Amino acid sequence: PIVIDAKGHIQGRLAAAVAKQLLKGRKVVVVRCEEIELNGQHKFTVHTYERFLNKTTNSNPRDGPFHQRAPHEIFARAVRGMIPYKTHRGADAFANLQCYEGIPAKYVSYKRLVIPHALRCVSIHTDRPTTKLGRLSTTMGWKYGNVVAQLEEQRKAESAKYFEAKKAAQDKRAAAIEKVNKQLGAQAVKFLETFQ
Amino acid sequence: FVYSHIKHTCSEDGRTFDFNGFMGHKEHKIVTAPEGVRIWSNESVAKDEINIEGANLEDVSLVCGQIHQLTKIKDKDLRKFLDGIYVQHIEHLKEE
Amino acid sequence: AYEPSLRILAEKTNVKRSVCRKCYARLSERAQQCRHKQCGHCKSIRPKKAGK
Amino acid sequence: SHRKFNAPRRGSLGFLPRGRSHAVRGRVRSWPKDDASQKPHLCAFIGYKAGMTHVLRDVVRPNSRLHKKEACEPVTILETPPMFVVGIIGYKPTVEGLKPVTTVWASYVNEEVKRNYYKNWYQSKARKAFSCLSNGKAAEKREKQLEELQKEATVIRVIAHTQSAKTTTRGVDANEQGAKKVLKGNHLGQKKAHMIEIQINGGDVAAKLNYAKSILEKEIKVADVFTEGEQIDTIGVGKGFGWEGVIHRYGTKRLQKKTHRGRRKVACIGPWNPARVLWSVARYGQRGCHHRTEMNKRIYRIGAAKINEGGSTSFDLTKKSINPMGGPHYGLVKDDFLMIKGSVVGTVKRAITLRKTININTRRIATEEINLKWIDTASKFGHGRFQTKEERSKFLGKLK
RNA sequence: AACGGUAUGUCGCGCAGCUACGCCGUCUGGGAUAAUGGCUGAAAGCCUCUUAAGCCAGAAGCCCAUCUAGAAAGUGAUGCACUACGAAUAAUGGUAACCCAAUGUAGAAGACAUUGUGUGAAC
RNA sequence: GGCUUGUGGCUGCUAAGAGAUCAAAUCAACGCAGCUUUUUGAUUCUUCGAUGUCGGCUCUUCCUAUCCUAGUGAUGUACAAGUUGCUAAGGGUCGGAUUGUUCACCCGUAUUAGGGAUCGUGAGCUGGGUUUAGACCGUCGUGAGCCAGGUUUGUUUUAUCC
RNA sequence: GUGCCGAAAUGUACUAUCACUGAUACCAUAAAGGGAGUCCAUGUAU
Repeated sequence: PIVIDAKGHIQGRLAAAVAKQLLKGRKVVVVRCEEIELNGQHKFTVHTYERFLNKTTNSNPRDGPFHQRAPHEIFARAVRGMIPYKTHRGADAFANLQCYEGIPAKYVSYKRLVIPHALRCVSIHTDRPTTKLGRLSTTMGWKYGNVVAQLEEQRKAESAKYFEAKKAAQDKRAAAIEKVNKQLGAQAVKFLETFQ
Repeated sequence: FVYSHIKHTCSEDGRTFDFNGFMGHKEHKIVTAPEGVRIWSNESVAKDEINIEGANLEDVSLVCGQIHQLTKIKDKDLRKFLDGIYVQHIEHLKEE
Repeated sequence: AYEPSLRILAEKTNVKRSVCRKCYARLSERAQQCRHKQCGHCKSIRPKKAGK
Repeated sequence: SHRKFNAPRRGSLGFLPRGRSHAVRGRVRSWPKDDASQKPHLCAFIGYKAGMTHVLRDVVRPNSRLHKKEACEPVTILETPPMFVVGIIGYKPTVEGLKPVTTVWASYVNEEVKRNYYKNWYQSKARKAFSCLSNGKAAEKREKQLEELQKEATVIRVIAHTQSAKTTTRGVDANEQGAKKVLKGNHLGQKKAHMIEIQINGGDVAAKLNYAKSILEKEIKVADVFTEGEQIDTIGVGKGFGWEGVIHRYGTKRLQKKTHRGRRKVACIGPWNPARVLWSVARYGQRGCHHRTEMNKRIYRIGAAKINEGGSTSFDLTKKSINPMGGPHYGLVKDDFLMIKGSVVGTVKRAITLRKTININTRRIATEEINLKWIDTASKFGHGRFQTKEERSKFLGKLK
């Protein structure tokens, strides 16, 4: 079960990577779905979504395509396009996905991978505007955008206290490893570091 | 305040500014500045005049533009009815 | 009566401007192009007229 | 144009689906935003719709045609017995929504509240619900939970229920200790209480848990929630009419008299394409029994109920009770009441939940002088000649 | 005669119920935009709303606030019941329900609501 | 219905002048280039073991090439009333006289746009018109008979299936 | 044909592009006419 810090990423680039490795048969959480960032100015990104809102079934709206405004189900929809989701293999694969706005209390402990070719540095040029998913959703009416920021602050304080302890462990580990290098030998230290 | 014949009343303490009776209408138009940019008037020496000053030129000159756009008249020719709050000088606070 | 000196402030903004003849849009008195994208930044501009 | 003529739409599109609500009382959608600061001050309160009169107000509007003139105005009268606080809830804010952080309960619980958790009370031998009486679990547990509400929960709401009240059986003479006691029902019938929950709009959260714990296991009255001159939203279910035709439900124009297969219908359901009936089209179905709010209902006067001086106003110096002589479909009204201006949603006997209005009027009718000259207490079956019984003997003293 | 039948009797008035030709409510502020108007400011030692970065003002329109429906969004609270920093990217059995019996707050049938030793029903 | 757009409707580019003076406030020739399927043609691909054909009545939704309402710019914009450009389709867009009418045209009002959905809508209606068999008039034909020439009387079925 | 649906390089090397926009013959439409948008550029003068 992978977890993906999806801050910094592009929506379609991540979704193309994620949707492929779902079909290979692997469970995959992503987290921080709101800090995924699309190409375009804020004007341009909103006008794309306002076209998507028009698309309703005329006889009745209830059977119409649903317009999910939360970032965690905007991203889930972009992945659903790239999987054959109507088949049994696609519906099994799509069930293995997970998106969360703000990394929740379950997945704080897990080691978080960052798939490098979907980062907005590598794929967009410099001097071209980009917007977040959270910024867009709030504009499109998501009402919990404000709440998520509050939660991040509480978490990132507690994540800082982990690292100040983890420094103190690894510093005295290096001072312990300073002693053990003399016990093995001069030439044994070369074989570990350099490889002879 | 550039006017003819109907006279313009003002009210201010420091950070804010108010309208009454511009071009004859009773409605009050109010402008709120940012922090660290002082609006003030004094009708003895200045007489029918307002003073804006502050450190940052972006925030100061925003307010002078923002005050100007409240006074725009509609469905009447601005060439004849020229009336509002127009910027006279753009000087320094204390030149040393 | 208006005050003679205080016309020159007001007539700078209102009267002394240039105007497009497709947009009809207001511009500075020395200006070559039309700012708006519609009409393709048309380059034809007159002064604003002097009615009395 | 293609329609061939222009005429507004028949019926509102925002109050769909036009079907039954199974709520017994007015379910409140959204409470007013907390000002923050100030005092918590409860908001909502239940009252039963007792009936309706009219009243002769004397009007004071500057710059209108009714300046210093009398004005007849209809008035509904909701009976409001003073309701009893029991529980207290928190609600944590999450990314999904507001989610609860446990309800604390009071020391004991009245058996009106126990009725809610059975459909068959009369069968039940054990009747074991809310067995929080055990001493070890309950006392220790609350102070744990009341600590957790300070920690997490931003919004706090107070569970509260209506007093059905107590009495003595039939021909045992009452006010005596050997007599067995039992729940009297409402003017409807019911002994089972209407439990609600009421948001407290007082700032600090912590401050609220002083107020909402002070109010706990104590009855609330109406006089310390609403005040005379308040604009109030009345929330309730309306008046059931069963199935209905297309003409009466949506208010359409009926067809020519010459129509084969009758004229009580809309003629064109729709066009050829799209090949389908639309949600927008008028159609045969349920009418009434719809849950509704209505805004900006003034309360003219607040009641209390041997003097029975409540019905009468400052003038006249004759005391008249509020109930019209002869009492229809309700009861007397020996409780706190509210003379609400105009209509209120639902039939007689219905539980209306009142609520403070979400945002404020600036209209001058909102901040008017109330001054009632005189009120009707004539009977409603059907034409009423005498306001009071006292008038009767004087008017026609000798009978048979 | 009284009190009735029949002509689905005719006329007069008529509670209740429904109903309009009657009566009450329709409050109210955001956010991002479309046109467009401005500020600072280069390109172009001048000048320009940006035709460049950045900032402001901005529609009965769009999205929120309000109001209607609502967990096969197969959810939740309460009662009973059986393996790890963060930031940028021109950076660091016994209960219970239902039947049944009324009632109406309601109803085509289902359902919903309330009560079932109590003035609940009938008088 | 489709393809096509001559014809109908709508819009550009250019200016030769009207506009007192002054081409471009507003009109716009002689020309040239487009868009539209709300007119009518052209065609014969589909339907002749049958998609019920005109108008009105009743109800819905959609388009904008905006008349009004919201916001803005120009002017031969002093005021008012106007002419005109841009963004906007949430709301509003009507009572009657004659006519089968669509359209037209008058009287009257709260100032006042035009369209689409099998020329929306007949197991929803109506049947005035169109288009049978009765009958009359007029021209034409020796005659039987004919006539986008006129007039009058003339049957509008079924849902219980998905 | 080679981001994912979808089998196969988001391949290597080299030039352009910001636009509610563009995207692979027949093919499923767009013209005359404009633009100190940007890149490349011809001839002259200072």
